[PDB]
Amino acid sequence: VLKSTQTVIHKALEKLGYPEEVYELLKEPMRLLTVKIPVRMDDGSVKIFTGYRAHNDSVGPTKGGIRFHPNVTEKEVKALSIWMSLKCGIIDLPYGGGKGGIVCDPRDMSFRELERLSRGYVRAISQIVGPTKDVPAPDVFTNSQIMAWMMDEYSRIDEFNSPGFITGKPLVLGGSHGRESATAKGVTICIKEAAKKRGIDIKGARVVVQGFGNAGSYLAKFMHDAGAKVVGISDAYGGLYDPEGLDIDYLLDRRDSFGTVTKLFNDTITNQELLELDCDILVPAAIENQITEENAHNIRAKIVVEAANGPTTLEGTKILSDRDILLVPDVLASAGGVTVSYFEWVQNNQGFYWSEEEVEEKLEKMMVKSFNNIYEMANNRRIDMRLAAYMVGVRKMAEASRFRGWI
Amino acid sequence: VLKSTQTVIHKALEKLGYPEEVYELLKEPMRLLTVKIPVRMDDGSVKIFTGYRAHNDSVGPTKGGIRFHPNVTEKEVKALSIWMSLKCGIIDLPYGGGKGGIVCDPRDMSFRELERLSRGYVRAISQIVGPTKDVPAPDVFTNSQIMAWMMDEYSRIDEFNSPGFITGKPLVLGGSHGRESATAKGVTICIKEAAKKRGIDIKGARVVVQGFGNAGSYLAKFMHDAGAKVVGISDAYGGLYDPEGLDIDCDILVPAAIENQITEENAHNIRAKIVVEAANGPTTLEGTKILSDRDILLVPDVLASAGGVTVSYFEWVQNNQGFYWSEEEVEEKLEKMMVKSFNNIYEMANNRRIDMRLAAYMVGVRKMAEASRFRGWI
Amino acid sequence: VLKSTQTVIHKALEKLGYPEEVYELLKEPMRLLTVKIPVRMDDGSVKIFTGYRAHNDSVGPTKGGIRFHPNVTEKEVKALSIWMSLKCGIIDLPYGGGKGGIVCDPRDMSFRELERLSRGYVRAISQIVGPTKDVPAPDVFTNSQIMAWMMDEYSRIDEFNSPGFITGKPLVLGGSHGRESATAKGVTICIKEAAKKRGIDIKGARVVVQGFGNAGSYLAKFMHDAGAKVVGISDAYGGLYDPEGLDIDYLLDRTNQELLELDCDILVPAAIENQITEENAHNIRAKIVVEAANGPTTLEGTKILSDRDILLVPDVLASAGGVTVSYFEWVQNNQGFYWSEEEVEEKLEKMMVKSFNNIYEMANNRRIDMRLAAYMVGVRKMAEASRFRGWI
Amino acid sequence: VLKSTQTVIHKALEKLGYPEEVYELLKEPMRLLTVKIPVRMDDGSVKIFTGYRAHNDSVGPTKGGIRFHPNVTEKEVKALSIWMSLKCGIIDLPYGGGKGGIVCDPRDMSFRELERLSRGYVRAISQIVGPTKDVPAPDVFTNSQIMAWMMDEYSRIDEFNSPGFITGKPLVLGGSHGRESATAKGVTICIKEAAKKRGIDIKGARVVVQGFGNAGSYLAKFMHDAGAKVVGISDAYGGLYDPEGLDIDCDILVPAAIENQITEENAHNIRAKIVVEAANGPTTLEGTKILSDRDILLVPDVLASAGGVTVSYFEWVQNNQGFYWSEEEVEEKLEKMMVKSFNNIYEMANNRRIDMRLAAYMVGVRKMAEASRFRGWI
Amino acid sequence: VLKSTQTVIHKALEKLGYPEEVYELLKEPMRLLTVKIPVRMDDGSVKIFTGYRAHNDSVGPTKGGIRFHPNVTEKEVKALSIWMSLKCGIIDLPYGGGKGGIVCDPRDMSFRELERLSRGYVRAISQIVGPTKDVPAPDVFTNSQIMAWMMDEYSRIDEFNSPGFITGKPLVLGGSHGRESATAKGVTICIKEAAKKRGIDIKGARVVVQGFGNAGSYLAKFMHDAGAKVVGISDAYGGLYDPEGLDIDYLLDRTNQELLELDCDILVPAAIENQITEENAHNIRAKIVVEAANGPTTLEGTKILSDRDILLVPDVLASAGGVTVSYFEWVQNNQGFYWSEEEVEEKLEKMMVKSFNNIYEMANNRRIDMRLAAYMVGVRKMAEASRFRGWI
Repeated sequence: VLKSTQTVIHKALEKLGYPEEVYELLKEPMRLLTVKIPVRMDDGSVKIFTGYRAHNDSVGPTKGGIRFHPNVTEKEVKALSIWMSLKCGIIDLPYGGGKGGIVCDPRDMSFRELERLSRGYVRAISQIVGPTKDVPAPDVFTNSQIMAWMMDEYSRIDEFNSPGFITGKPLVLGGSHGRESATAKGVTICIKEAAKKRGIDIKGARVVVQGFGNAGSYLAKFMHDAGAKVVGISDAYGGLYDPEGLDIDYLLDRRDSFGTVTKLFNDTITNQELLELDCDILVPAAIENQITEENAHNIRAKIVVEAANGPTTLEGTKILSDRDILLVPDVLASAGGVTVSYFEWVQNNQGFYWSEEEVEEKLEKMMVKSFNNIYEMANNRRIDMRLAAYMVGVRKMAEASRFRGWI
Repeated sequence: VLKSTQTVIHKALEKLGYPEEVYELLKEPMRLLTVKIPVRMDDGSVKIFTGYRAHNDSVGPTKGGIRFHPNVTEKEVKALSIWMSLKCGIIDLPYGGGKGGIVCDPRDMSFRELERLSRGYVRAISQIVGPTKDVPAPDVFTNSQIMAWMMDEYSRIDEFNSPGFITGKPLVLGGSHGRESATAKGVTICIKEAAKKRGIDIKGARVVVQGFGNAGSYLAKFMHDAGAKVVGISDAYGGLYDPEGLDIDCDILVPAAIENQITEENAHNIRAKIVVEAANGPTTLEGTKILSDRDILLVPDVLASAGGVTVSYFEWVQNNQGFYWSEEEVEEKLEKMMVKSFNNIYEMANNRRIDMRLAAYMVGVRKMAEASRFRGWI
Repeated sequence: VLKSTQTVIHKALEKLGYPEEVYELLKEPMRLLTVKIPVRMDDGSVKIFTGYRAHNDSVGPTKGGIRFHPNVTEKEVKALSIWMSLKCGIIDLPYGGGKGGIVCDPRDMSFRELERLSRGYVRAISQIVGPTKDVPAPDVFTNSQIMAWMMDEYSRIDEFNSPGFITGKPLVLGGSHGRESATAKGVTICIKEAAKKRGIDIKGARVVVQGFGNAGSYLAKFMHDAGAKVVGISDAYGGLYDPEGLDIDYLLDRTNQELLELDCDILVPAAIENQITEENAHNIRAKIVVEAANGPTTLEGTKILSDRDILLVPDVLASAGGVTVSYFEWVQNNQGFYWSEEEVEEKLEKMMVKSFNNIYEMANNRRIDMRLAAYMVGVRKMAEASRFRGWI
Repeated sequence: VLKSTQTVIHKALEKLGYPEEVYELLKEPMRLLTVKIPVRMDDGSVKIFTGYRAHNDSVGPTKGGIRFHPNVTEKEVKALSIWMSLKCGIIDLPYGGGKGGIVCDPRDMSFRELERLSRGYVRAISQIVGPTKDVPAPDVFTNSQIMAWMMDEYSRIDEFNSPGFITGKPLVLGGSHGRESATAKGVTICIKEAAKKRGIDIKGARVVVQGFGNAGSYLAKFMHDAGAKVVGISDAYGGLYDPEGLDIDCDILVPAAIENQITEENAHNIRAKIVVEAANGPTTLEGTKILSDRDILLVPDVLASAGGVTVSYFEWVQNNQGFYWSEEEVEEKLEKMMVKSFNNIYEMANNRRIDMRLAAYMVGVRKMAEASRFRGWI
Repeated sequence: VLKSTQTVIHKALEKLGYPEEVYELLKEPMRLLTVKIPVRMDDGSVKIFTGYRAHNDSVGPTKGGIRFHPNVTEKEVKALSIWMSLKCGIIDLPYGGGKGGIVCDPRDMSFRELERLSRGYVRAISQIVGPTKDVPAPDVFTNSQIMAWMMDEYSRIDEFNSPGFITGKPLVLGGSHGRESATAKGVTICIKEAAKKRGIDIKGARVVVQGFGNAGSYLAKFMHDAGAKVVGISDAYGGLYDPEGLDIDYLLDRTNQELLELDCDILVPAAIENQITEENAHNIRAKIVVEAANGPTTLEGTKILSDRDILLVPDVLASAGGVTVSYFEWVQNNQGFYWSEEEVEEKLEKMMVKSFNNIYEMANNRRIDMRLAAYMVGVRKMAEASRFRGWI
């Protein structure tokens, strides 16, 4: 995963004619903080939660969300941090890549516990974090409520309101319009572009979405409202299929806080079958490594847009290319989160807030602009979207690190 | 008195459906600093002035003016700080309410004495105020010069220019265009917007402005220039009426004078379709009800007058950017925010079958209630 | 020399009607830091460089560039810091004047030596500079790379990215679009705006650009593209004249007495000093003279042109394009949001227009030339601020 | 490996009667920072070095050295940070354990390269270290010069002299007298104090020092000067014995050499009444037991060698005062603390019927356990 | 002038065997801030005072006083800042040299005007000074009241009591006991310690104090109380001699050629410059000469005394008592704990003794006079520190 991100960054770097030294510098976050966080549990016990914060690169304050998952690991956190630098390079924000992770399961914890842990996180890392250093955001199993708690904790430490510290905030705390679903909106725009690029009509296109989380659900809905047929949908437990397009309104009706909805049905299919669902546009919005060497040949979509971090492997990606499938890379497709996060941060910087229309417009303009830069450079170079996107998303970081004398 | 403010806060929270605990939180400033400031007087003596700075609620940096007046009281600045939250909530500012006061009589103090006091005041409270913490402004007997001194003092303490510490500054110190007309203009925006709701074209609208003083006269020019038949004005010695329209060089009643003009005793008499308050408490509680029972749209002073606060906010934003807005740019943003504010309040009042006064109070109090809850304070 | 700057300051304050004490305040930088910077040289030796940083006046964060030159002097950086206030006042920036200088010869220093010096310079003055205090920029022999190093160093000291500490940065480090054309464009805006005042349509206006060098050539393309008959240009070996209008495009792609005495509407002296002198001032056929260089017209010439109805746009105002965009970069740094090339352009225009017009109108109301009125406007803001804040 | 340290921590907490949750808290550094440091190499290239800084526990500013070694590992610096807490608890320092490491080989790096790396290291971690936060020191291949560079760098970042950021500095930069002899002297104090407990006059005491290397030779001079019959010494090629006493110019055995000299295979053979470790793990676990079963007093290396840490602490104190101690003043304070420490540990071991090793561990771990509980962490 | 200080610095470094580059580093303050301070005068006017603050070298927080005098010059405060390093090196303080100066005449300024200036001075330089950066003190026409004002101002800027910013404070503001007698006592310690080196019992030692002014009279009481035969004193109108010993307590309650040529063990020139010259250096009967004033002995005289076995204790070492106690005040400020009069005394002694002995022993080992050796010891510490920190 990290190993893979590094091959493509290396290839990217080299393809641009960079000294090996630049790869060496970018291949891993320059600063990784891992922390132990004591948490008073409701049962009167005390549990030590392990946290991570990664700063890939500082040529710009680092930016990236914090996830709460049992399967989070230091390795994942580094790789996620590197993604983010690329996303910010790709969209062209004054950010470096960062990410956070706390080994825990919010499904097994209480509202109060999550707050204590949230506040515990900020207290462990406040020193290397803040409006001007490193701005976090939601990610897996975190929401605006967790951002609000953390923001509050940071503000009490700096002794004044520090909205810019962390993005994805509630509107009333200097949050931005459009952030809540920004990720999906970002994938949507990316789908529309890829569709228009392939001569595919969204009006009746069949779209399969793996994962029904915050990115997955809002996405499916945006595709539904775009008039698309969302035929395949899934959470961790399985998929739902309807060649005529699932009742999305209903599916996110039965949906719970954690994005599961599969259990309510008995006619469910497996997640690996879902990935082979006959369709135009496949949207991996779940866990990593879903398109490997052993199913890349079996996917029926001519367009695959990565809403999730690292959903397809190297060979998975090469194969997708060998057989003329259009793959919009994660470092592009999933970057609506940061982009709107970034707006939120500008608004925090200024103390003045944008309308939904202004966010929607700026968001669209930058993504479209980013898709085209990548799609075109992938053309001119006889290379895939991955390598192309990476080349776009590494440009600034490599140039800035050079200007500033690090390499 | 202070309880009057708390009654409003309670009523409003009540209607929103917030638990009693939220009221308990919001009923007093979460932070009050009262200070003693030694000032060297010109006569060689030394006088100790008592100052207060109140931060009602911190769901955003606090914001509010400082008055120099013999009769200012801790209880008063507390109360006023809360009202600032309301306004800030009403305009949807990224602020919380704050307020300052010094027990003194500027009218009996010299120029250099007032400066010493101003600097002393900042020296006393610097620890808890600033561009990111608490942004004062002018009030009763304070002005741009006082603001300047305070800004200079605060900047010395930070060791760098801190324009955004305090608003109402002179233009050269990072002040903002459009202060002079801020309040009046804010009223005009509420009047126009109220017109739209009642399907009343401004171009022929019969407008009545009580008080041809300072804000009144201004409002009259604004309607007459907007093509309204300003069919009536009044100062302190009666009024002028002319159905054809008075050449300032009914549909809308703008009470721009004193309190208790619209009472139970004459509320049923009001011919106007819209009443936009351009002054403090022109209409009693009954009158407000009566007008409500009748289909008369009553635009609350707390919303109508928020123009001043809004532009003070713009100054702070400009300070943050280090970039300063043209007179037109100030104007349009002032409009968008007033319109946005009028409409949120109008629509809540419409949906909830209550007057705009009460709905403004809810909107003024709701934001810091949501924020305080989000941040785990309640 | 430094007194020359002080004379201007005095004259301008004089006319505004400020008391002598205000001049006394503004005549010198309220703050001067001179430092000794040890640099490890490649030859193994150690050389101690002398650096200066001057803050003229603090009615806003100070702003101004740093030059690396063998001949830079404390007296010079002092003088220059004051000129920066003037410009800042002229453009109405929320700045005060500042200026830096290091006694060194970059031409004889290696890449890694220049970096060491740059970092040492920041290390030396970090205490009194920063995004909210004093914002340097490039000058004589300093560039975006030097700016980058300095920015990196300052950021290390704050322990966080501080783009707004120093302007003229590379784009990736939070620099701003529209630096390259800043000055030239600022001139063009003054030219157009001057046209409007004299009721001169640009679309047929006979334009004369002296110096077909770097800014001159640019100005020619701008008028020719704006539909002006660029009826004349000149480099160092004479000039071209053509009443019909010279196709500048034909020339990008490929006497001096006479060029200036050409029958034209707009004369843009974009060359050297003392072209417009008492000896030929009455000869100038142009209705408008917009300076695109330093001191092209002597003091007499300025008067003569004034006595005649010739509108003379002062270099100090015409060239403020560079400073203005450096300011935009700082603003963008404050926002953490970066402006499109077009957005930079329009703001550059609005400020130049606003500035031209304040200065033009003061000159008109007060029956004086634009030079003097610019000086008043350049000096008036910090005089008002300093008084408001109780310094005088 | 790291678990070895954790086993000790667990065992010690176990015996103190702390709940499992305390162990969970103390088993890992509450804070680990790992950094990548670009260094310009002399050959023109650029090498990225990996650095770590670990803060075990914050019940006081953390304290611990930095090693430059090809084989240093994150797991190692973590482990070592914990051992620093133990020592700090043992000496009763107002510290918590911290530790640094850079993966590099100083032996292959030039003078100017090592400086760049040192500055880069400080630049990388400056945010979480400092005189009040985390105080590094020299270790494996780091020295006073490296300390100096790091101190200079940190001072530049604070914009003022920060001697107390890092210890082991040269005297001119605020270093402390008595570093050279710190460890050795600490041993001598434990030896004398152990003597007192066993009613053994030093003046005639037969002393045996294994290893006549650097610390061994020193210890021999100290006993011989104290009037002990240093009846035996040894280097790597055997030993000297002389009942009359060897003129360095048994009662006490001071193993000052290598690990596993005192094993189950010979533990019953030891004639000495007191064994004071002046090196790392000279006695196996069994041997420690055997000596315990026999009435042989075994002074633990972790306590005996705490001289170095203690003087590094003195340097930090002097830095705080901005006042520097005479060589004698350092000596006496070093003694009082070692004596105080020896005695707390001896008495706990006596009261609780356990060896000094285990009791030292308890005392080393108990302080941060009490502090962490007092501060509501557990 | 400033070169005189630099000559000493060079000579001393020279002898230590430091390369020329070290001298280049130490020859000027690495940091000089000169400021313009607007003060509202009582007559309603506004006067702009010029102030300087110099940090010679940063191998420790800088330390040094501020003088208010019409004749203070940038060159002077620079020079003086360097001398402070020397003293600091001599006493082994964790300091570097610093110095302040304001061009003004306190004698013509009112009480409230002097306060405004003092606050303005702190306001001007606050960015680069403070308890951890640069610690001023009183000098020529400044006192504890001025110190108090400055301390109050600085504390306001930090928003907390910062006693350690500036020394020489009144006791209630965190000043230190033992200032009054600091210098005199430091001399006495050098005298006693010099005695020990020459095997001279104090109890019968014939002591001669030139100048029965303020420090002289004090020194006389100290020897007479220590059991020395103060066989001679002098003011400005000749001297008293009495082999049996003058009862200074009489004299205390209530010529110069001869007073100096008097048969004695210890000669303490506590008066003016150039008393010990080539013209009379061979005449001096004393075995030890301890300077209690500035430059009492010419360069030749210093040599002559050296050739003869006469021990000459340098003023720069003998007078370091004042600086030392100012340092104690700063330490106490750091601790927030204040020392008894006795505790100050003993620490003052230990440091003076330690200092005398390092300097004496270097002079003995290196076959040179104590003057030169003091200079080496005064300059050596910041040279070692600067090298350790990679500045040279």
